[PDB]
Amino acid sequence: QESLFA
Amino acid sequence: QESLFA
Amino acid sequence: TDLKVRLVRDDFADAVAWVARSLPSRPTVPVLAGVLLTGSDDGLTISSFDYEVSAEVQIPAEIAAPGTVLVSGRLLSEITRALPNKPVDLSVEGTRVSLTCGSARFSLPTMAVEDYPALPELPAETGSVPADLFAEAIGQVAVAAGRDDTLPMLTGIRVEISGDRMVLAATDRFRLAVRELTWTTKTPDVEAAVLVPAKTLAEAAKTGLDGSEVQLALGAGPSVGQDGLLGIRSEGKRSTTRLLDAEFPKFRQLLPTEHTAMATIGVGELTEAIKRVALVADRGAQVRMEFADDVLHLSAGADDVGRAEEDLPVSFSGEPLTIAFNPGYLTDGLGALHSERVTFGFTTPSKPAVLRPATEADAALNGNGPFPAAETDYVYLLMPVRLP
Amino acid sequence: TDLKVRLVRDDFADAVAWVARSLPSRPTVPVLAGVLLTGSDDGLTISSFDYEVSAEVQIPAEIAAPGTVLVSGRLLSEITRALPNKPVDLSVEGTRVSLTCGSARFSLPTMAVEDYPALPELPAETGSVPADLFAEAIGQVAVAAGRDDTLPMLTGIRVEISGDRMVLAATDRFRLAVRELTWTTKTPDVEAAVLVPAKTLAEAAKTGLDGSEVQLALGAGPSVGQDGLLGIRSEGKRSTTRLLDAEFPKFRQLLPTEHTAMATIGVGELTEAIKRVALVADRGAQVRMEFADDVLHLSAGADDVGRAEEDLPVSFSGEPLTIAFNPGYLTDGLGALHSERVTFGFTTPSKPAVLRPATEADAALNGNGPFPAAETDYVYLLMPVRLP
Ligand SMILES: [Cl-]
Ligand SMILES: [N]
Ligand SMILES: [N]
Repeated sequence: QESLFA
Repeated sequence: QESLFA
Repeated sequence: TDLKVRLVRDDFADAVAWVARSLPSRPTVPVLAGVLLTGSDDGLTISSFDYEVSAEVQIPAEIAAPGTVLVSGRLLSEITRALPNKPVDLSVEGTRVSLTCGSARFSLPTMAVEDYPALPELPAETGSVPADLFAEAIGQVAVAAGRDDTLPMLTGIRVEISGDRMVLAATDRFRLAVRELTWTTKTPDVEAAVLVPAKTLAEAAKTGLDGSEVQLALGAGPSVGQDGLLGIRSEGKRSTTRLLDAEFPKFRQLLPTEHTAMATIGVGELTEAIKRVALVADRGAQVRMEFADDVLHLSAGADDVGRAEEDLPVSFSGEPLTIAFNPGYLTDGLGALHSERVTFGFTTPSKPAVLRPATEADAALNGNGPFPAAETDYVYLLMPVRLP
Repeated sequence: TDLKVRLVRDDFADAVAWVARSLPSRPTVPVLAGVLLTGSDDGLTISSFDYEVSAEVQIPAEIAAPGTVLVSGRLLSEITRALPNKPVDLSVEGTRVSLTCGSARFSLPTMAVEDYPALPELPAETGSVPADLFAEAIGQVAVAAGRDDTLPMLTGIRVEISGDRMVLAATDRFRLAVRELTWTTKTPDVEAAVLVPAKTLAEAAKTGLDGSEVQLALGAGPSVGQDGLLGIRSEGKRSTTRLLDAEFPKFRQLLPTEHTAMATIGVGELTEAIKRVALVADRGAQVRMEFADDVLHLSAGADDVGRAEEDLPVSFSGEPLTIAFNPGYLTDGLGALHSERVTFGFTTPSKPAVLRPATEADAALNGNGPFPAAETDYVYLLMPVRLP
């Protein structure tokens, strides 16, 4: 799973 | 609480 | 040969759902988490087993190739319940099972079929009971069964058969539920009795069994109960339940023979009142019942929480009485009567009370007693709470 | 003067039921566990407060003696929930409250009303929104908010106010929900943004919208959001919630303006299929979507648990694509569209996709791409999952 922001 | 038997 | 079969969704999904109830959510012994699919002769058998309860169901099947396979029961259940309403094609191929239905295409891994324990053989049929009657009775009695496995003798439902009359019973020392019912034995003059795990039997009754009659299989004549398991055969289903080695207590001596006081009242009204007044009893251990002049005065509470009281009309025969009970046990009994009016039979405020469905004879109760204890199909003997 | 009043059962029970939801369970300061009743001028005010959220509702009341009292909230809720449908007589008498309904009677100990904190005064009312529109918008966005109090900066819904326009947003770093709506401002035009706890805001949307309009209170002019508090008023019910002092990401920049691929398909169909194939995924691991030639090939699962796949007709325009998503996040987005058909706007398998309600202009677009992003009130950006 990647993310939109940190 | 009493017991009918035990 | 590898199993290849076509099935009707509803038949297969229902069979799987019923067989998959018993399987543990966390299996100790691996294979004991699997469902066994054995197909042959235009039929499909679906089995589960956990060394205690065995569940087997046969459904119609369009067998293209006979065979057996072991698959994951929880996954097979959740899959079958999610399938579209279309024919279910099942084809075992090597180490995998293809389950196709509509556009859905599932492919599960097989399990060790050689390492799967064989199901116990149901004993010889001992008789038959109306399914709904049997289930209702099991539920009516189960409310009183104990749940502390440190006291195993209390964790079971006693099943007595005496000709055409079956008696179910359970108790946790504080309460004693006994339910008699008419059944149909295959060999008259049979006098047997067994002890069945209450939770198992009660859950099986709550789930139910398709069919107007259910055939019990405890043995045959003198051999009844010696096989070590209770068999149950409904339309399309057959099951086994391991019995309890413990000895059920002697309970017939506890049922009062006469009552010094009597109280007939509506089950719904009383249930509501008790539930209300018991809210302020955060102890939850006692509700006080004051009977006098056809008035039931309920009370409970504590000055730190709250004090609640409520009056109800009642048909009370005998001298005034003040007796306390555990609200949970009281409502549990009132919830098993399955009648519109309950009748109580009190003696002293420290001796048991008989809760039973009201009879026409109770409307004729007149005088100061004593009152002979009536014969009833269901009895729920509740022990009272000692008062200061 | 002690509080003496008569009320309608359903009115008092509903009000207590709502105000009781905001009550704290085992609060630090004991008084916080109580509900405040204040009756005056043919009305009763029922209040609860926990320093984070406040609930205050007013109901009709036949006042015989205006007064105020504080009673155990949970106990009052349990009592009021079980009263018979008869008038409710409330009468404070010294250190106890007498609650009478039908033949049931309760006597509870009052609480230290003096130690009870004063309720927060709501800021000036900024605007008014239709209740159903507000409930839908909040429900659509909240699904994307974080659900982990150890990461509080994600547990909010961003509320942007710009004149008659309101923009709601929420994210958990893996998905972003944004809803634009119009409201009727009740003050000079505003241009402000705050961050409200999602759970509290959704709670207000479900249980707090008693009427058809919903007034929101954040302040007026430059003092919008200065109080650190959000007021939410309706027909009778007014609540307050502390704002979150955290920065919301910059999301307008992540919303794509063009898409290389696009796929329109029915919500119900896609949802059912996803939930079916996901049965074999490793705890919502991922679902694989393979778009090609107006066909969506869904698949998932390992060879140790099982693998599933299913094909769905789809209106797919653009270059073929293979992209994976979290099943739960995907169905969460699909369930917030509230439209018959969903339109995806993909870029690369490693960049966000735009789930949005289908528009008539999408049926038209068909080619090799690229395609321009359509204007839509609601959008649900979802980050994909890396494939092996
Ligand atoms: Cl932004
Ligand atoms: N972040
Ligand atoms: N006992």
